[PDB]
Amino acid sequence: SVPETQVSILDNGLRVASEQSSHATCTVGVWIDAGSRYETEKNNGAGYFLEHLAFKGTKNRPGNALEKEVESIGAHLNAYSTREHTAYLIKALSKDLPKVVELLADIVQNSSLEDSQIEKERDVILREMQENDASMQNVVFDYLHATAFQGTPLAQAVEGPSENVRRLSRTDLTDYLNRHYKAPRMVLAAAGGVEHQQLLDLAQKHLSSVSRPCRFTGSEIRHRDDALPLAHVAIAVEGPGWANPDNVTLQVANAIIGHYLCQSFQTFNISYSDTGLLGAHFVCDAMSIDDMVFFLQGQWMRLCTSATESEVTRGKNILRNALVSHLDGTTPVCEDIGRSLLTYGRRIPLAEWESRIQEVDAQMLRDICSKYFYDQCPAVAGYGPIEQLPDYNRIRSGMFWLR
Amino acid sequence: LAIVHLLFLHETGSNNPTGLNSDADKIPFHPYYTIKDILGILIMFLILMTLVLFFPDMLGDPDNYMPANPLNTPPHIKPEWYFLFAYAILRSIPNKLGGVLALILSILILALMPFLHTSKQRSLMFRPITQILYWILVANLLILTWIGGQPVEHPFIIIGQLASISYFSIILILMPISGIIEDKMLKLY
Ligand code: HEM
Repeated sequence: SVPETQVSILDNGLRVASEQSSHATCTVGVWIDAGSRYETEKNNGAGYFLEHLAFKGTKNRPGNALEKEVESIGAHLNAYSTREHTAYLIKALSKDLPKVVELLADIVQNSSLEDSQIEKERDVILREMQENDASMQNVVFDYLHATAFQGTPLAQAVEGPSENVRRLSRTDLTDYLNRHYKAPRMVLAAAGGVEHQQLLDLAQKHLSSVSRPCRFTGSEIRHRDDALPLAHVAIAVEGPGWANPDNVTLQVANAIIGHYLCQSFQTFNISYSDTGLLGAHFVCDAMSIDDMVFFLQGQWMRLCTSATESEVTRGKNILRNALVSHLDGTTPVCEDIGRSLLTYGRRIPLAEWESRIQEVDAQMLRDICSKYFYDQCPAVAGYGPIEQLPDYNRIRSGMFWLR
Repeated sequence: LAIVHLLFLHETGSNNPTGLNSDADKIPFHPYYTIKDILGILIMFLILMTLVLFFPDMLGDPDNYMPANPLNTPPHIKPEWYFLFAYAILRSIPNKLGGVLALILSILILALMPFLHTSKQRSLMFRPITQILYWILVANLLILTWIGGQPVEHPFIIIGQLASISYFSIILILMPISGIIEDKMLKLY
């Protein structure tokens, strides 16, 4: 009896979905199908820099008076950008539902990009990037994306290269804004104490104006810097995509893999439009580097060859307990709702997820794992003291067993 | 002794043709220098089987197909070709003992070789004068191999005497002096 997420797309193309909950606090967001994948290397940081500029004032609400409004009701304002999606979300009370929607309308259209601000946000972005290098796992995952999707718009980062950041102007931004902010590529998602008819009327009142070959590459990239205390290594293979159901099975396998040797093991299934990265990013000391790998590759081949029913049942329980991702909290659900409408075109209910989980057994798990892991060329990204990290022949030979 | 040879080497690792410290660029051996050794084994087997199955007597002597006659001496006595360089040296020195000693030194001069290195560069990749001296050394080693074959008569003898003098003078004298000159050219000496 999962609460349905009623959806009401506009003629402009603005899908308006919402799910009501007891919480008297509601989270409302706008999702846009626009990321670094839609950028063409001349505007590689346009989405990030617009995400910085989007809260610095609009035409109707000039400057900090705008954020004074979102202080006045005590609401929280957040935004994020990925390689495929951009989100602007507000967590507020239920009774403040209209003005929040109106605020979101300004943020998506009628936004004002001040030239003064552009220089200030350039120094912010430039500096952050100049210090972003500090976060290793971000460096390793960016390296993995670059070496796995070389020559494609999926290699380039969300932030872009410092070059573009410095070389960006209002008009360029205006373009990205006027090009990738179309109404049919937009979802107004609401979760929590909201009524769907009131939210649909508010979307009709404001926001009714919005205008109406991906390739994986196996490659060894190695950023060696021996002064760092720890090494971060990510190994991935090509993922299926958003719409392919065996993702669910792969999620179970990821669960079964879990994390057993050197510290900081983990597993990811990053999905983009009919592509993705499925793999693991461990981080460790000089010696463990290899074994962990060796360790890690063995587990993958075990999931390709010797999966039993007990670990499959454990992975199914871990995945179901992971449906808590949906939970009931306004934010997470809203977020989930946001993607559902952008990626699948519909909100998949938790009962359908439970059905797709319970149809997974050990035989189809090792079949799908052999389809996606066995004898595949991986993408490897290492950063730190990575001399004992094995080169591409040893990893590629560890991607299969002679028995 | 080859096992001891391999041990005394792994303690230090193999050298590279540039002669520099290759610690920044090292790779595994299983997939990179194993298939390379397998290919070299295949090529060496090709040369060995075309030596056996097609020209089985181009390197041996025909007179070894006669039985050993103590009464009959052959008109010309040789060892097999790889002893020739030494044979030449032995024949060159007039004194019997001298010949034996020089002969031994011929092989031993090599052992003496690590104490004659006077250059600040390990390899000859960046050392052209000592490269020229090295190829002259290979040249008169081939000359000594030829002379051994030739019988005792003019002018094979003189060549043998010179070739031996040039061999010992290039290994003993000319290469360290050339290495000093090469260090002087790079503003090192
Ligand atoms: C019984 C005959 C010999 C065999 C089978 C033999 C075999 C080998 C092998 C397998 C290696 C390592 C791979 C390579 O060759 O590069 C090697 C290295 C070496 N051998 Fe020998 N060897 C022999 C005689 C000699 C002799 C007589 C010397 C000295 C004159 C010598 C000096 C070396 C040196 C210096 C290395 C290290 C080469 C480098 O890494 O640059 N070996 N040997």
